[PDB]
Amino acid sequence: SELVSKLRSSIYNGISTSGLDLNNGTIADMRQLGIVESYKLKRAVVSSASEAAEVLLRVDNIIRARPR
Amino acid sequence: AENARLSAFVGAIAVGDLVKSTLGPKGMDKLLQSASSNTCMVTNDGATILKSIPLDNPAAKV
Amino acid sequence: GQIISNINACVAVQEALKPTLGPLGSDILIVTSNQKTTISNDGATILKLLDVVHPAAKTLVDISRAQDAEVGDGTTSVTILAGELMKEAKPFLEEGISSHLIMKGYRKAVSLAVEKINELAVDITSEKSSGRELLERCARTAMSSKLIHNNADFFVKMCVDAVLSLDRNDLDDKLIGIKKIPGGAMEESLFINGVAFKKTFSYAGFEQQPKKFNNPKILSLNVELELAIVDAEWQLIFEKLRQVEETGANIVLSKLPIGDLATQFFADRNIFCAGRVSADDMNRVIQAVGGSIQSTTSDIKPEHLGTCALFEEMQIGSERYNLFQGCPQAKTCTLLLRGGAEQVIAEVERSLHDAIMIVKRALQNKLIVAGGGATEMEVSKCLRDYSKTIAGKQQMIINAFAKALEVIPRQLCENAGFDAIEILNKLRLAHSKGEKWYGVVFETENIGDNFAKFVWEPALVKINALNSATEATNLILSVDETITNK
Amino acid sequence: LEAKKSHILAARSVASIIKTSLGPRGLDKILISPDGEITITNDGATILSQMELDNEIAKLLVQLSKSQDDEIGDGTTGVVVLASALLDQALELIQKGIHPIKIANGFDEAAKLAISKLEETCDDISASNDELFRDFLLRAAKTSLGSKIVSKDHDRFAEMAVEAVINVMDKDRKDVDFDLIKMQGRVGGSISDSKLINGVILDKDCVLPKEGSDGVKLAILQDKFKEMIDDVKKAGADVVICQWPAVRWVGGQELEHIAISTNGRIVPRFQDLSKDKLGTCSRIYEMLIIEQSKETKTVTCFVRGSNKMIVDEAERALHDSLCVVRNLVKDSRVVYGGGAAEVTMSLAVSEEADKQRGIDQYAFRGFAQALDTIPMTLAENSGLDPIGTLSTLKSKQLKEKISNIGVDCLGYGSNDMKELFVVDPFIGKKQQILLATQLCRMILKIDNVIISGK
Repeated sequence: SELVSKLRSSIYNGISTSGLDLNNGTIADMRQLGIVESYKLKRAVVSSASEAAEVLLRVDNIIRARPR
Repeated sequence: AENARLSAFVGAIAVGDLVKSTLGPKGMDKLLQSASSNTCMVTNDGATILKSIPLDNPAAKV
Repeated sequence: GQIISNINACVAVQEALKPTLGPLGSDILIVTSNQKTTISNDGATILKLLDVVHPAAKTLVDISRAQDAEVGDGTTSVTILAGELMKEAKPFLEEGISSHLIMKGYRKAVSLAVEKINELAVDITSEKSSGRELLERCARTAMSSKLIHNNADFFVKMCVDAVLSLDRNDLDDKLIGIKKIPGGAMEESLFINGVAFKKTFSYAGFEQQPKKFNNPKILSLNVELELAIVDAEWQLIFEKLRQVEETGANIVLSKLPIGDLATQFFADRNIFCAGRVSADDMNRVIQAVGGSIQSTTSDIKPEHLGTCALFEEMQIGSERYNLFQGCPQAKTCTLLLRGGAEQVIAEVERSLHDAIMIVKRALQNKLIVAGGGATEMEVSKCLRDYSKTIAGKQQMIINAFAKALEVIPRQLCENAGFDAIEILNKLRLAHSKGEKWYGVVFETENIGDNFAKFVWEPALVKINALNSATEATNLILSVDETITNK
Repeated sequence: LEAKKSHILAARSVASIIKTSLGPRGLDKILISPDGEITITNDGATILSQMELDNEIAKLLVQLSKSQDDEIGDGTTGVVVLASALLDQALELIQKGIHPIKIANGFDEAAKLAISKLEETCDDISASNDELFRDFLLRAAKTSLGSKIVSKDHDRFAEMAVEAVINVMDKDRKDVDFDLIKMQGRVGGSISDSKLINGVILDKDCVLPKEGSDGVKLAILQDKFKEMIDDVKKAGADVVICQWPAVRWVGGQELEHIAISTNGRIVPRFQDLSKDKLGTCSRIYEMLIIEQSKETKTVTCFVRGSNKMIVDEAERALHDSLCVVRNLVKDSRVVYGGGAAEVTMSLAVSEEADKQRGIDQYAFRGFAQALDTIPMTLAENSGLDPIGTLSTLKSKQLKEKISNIGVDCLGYGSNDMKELFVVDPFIGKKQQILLATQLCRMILKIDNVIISGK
């Protein structure tokens, strides 16, 4: 609760370099901490999770056929 | 219709609670013990875990 | 006592067919181990696939299988009478009355019944209705008494014209066989004057097949054509192809399929050939084109080759079939069913095959009586007055058979939703003070005259109905014990 | 009557399975094959045909949709919904004491009124030139046939399939060919990698063209290996396909499309090789690509995809368009569906009920109410109130003479089907109504179901 509330208020002021430090349990700079990920890794997990999950979104009932 | 949307959405929730933390050193793990052959695997990623565990949930095929 | 236990198991046979009586009747669904869906009103196909327990159930099956020869239609209003005679006879069997008096008294009632049926049947001939009339106007509702209610108006202007080509004293049932064509409409079925069969196999030149022939000639050959060894096997098949061309046959029917060598030789010369010819289709050509079947090429001669007027390649239902027209001798007109539903094709298949039986018996003798179940009412009315003076106890015995015929109007009211008592009171005065011909009318939902209704039924159906129900009911009473080993 | 009451309730449960799949917007449901494989497709005819239930009443609807798949192939959900709607009204009229045939007689008479009313709404698209006519065929698949996602713009691989049947069919606007039009799939790449050529591409195993010949001299068929080459040198064929350049383990049926397009023949044995079987092929180059630049009716669309269901669902949508285009070319009667003709034909039957009165007034009302189930089902699938949707359609069709106003599933704005280019075959809606009522008459005749002993 408190850690996410401080992180949500940090980006609310226009600071995109903040983050969640699990070692010290506080808000720290991700660039100085050493946490960096590629943009292609971001687009791959976000776009695939939204499109692949559409199978169970539009299908509210599943019917299985008996073994032949 | 009531349990149709429930059992389908919880297919990844039941065995996926341990792999949610996979990113980061604090990630929880899962132990898969075979009934024979004296084999097993320990990993925090659900890739090998899902493929090596047969499930009757139709949503697991997706 | 042992017969009573056997009757109760046989009562449910016609009680499942209970609603099926009349043109408003229903159908029975049967699913076998092969998952073959069969929906039909005729009880012959029902009793054939019906699981039997006691041997008395097979008695009704043997009569139903023999019903096609005696009558062939109206099986719903016939077989049900065999169970009704034994239903009301239960109080008599419990008393000191022996089953022999029931069997002996039954023949005395049928002898009086058939005498009245022949009296009801009247043949005027003279200037009254003739061919193309009796088979149309009076046979409008007579051909199909159960199914094809909405499509009846279509077949009267079609199916009647097909059976008109059948002359009396011949009555060939081998050439009336139909085919199953998926897709299309019922009223759009084309009339076929010759042998037509399915290809059952696809060709690479299927689209390149010749469209039509001016003077085709059909030849039936059983020679199998299939390919130093290479030159020998290819030459022997080539020599057989040249000997066939010497006869000048534009159409060659082969029992076994042919390879590419026989196909390419016939395609360049524009010679038609068809493989996988069934043995039943060969006998159909012999009675139409008049050819012959040659096993080998030793005895083949030019005079064995028949001919027909013209050939045509018909494309229907996204598939092409062989069509013959203008055969030298054709006693009937081939009909091809259509529609997308397989059950509907099999539904009218049993109905059209039952309609030809009327044309068969009409050509021998032309007779019509009042239909709609009014035949048994006039017979039952006459048996009540005669049986009083006939051989003692036979009064109550015949009266039981007289009341057994009352099930027919009770069944017609069950489907139409009428009252069983109300129809008996109106017919009792209609068959006594109203003379005879007044029947029941389903359209106006009241009692009226079948003479002005135009609905008649052949009296020959009721004649064989009592004879078919004679040995059927007598066998139940003549068997007092049933033994099943293991 | 109690036996058929449970059959109608069981038939309504079957229609509720595909109820959400009705229309192009209709959502599918996950189907599990008995072998464990999952089947995900937006085609209503594919899921219903592969699904097998217990009661025989559901199996009777399978045979009804089986004929719809081989004829129409797209939109078979409305066949079961219309058939179930006639049975839903049977719980009332039959309970009132009226015989089913009396109700069935009103359906056949009302069907002729719907066909006659649907014929007046026919709009001929062949009256214009070939530029606007061929454009309507491509735009016909742009909206009505579009179902699955990513289909928003499908015209990349669709125009190849639309123009495929155009070059095969003659300009007299009457043709049918089911022999040479087939779909050939490939697992890999993307759906955008498809190509349109004249020929066939197989999975089994270049030369410059010549002057007189059409090039490559295609002929369909160590001492013995060189001896057969000398026979090829007599005809001069550059590329020769040897079944029994050379290929290994090729099928006979796969080579049929090559011999027909190139006017060649199958050579049973090397002794029968002749020059008369020499064909013409424009170019052959590598998986060899067979192309023909001459006039022929053989056209095969090579399709690629990352999964089997992606290629299978794409082909079934393009293969079913053959019957759609044929009804837009060979058949000059073209009508606008999607809530337009369904509501229009329902208003004509409703007026006939008050004219005849008697027992046919309630019988004709059941037929008009059955046709109103399609827009109410599409309203729930589109997120619109069924009562408010039909109240808007009927209000505009009575006040205005335009009969093309219909249900809008995807939010196209104006409900006019003429501006949205939503077309349905005229013979399609005719066969769906007749064959559905054809089965409903047999359902009402069911008394006792006989099943063989297990």
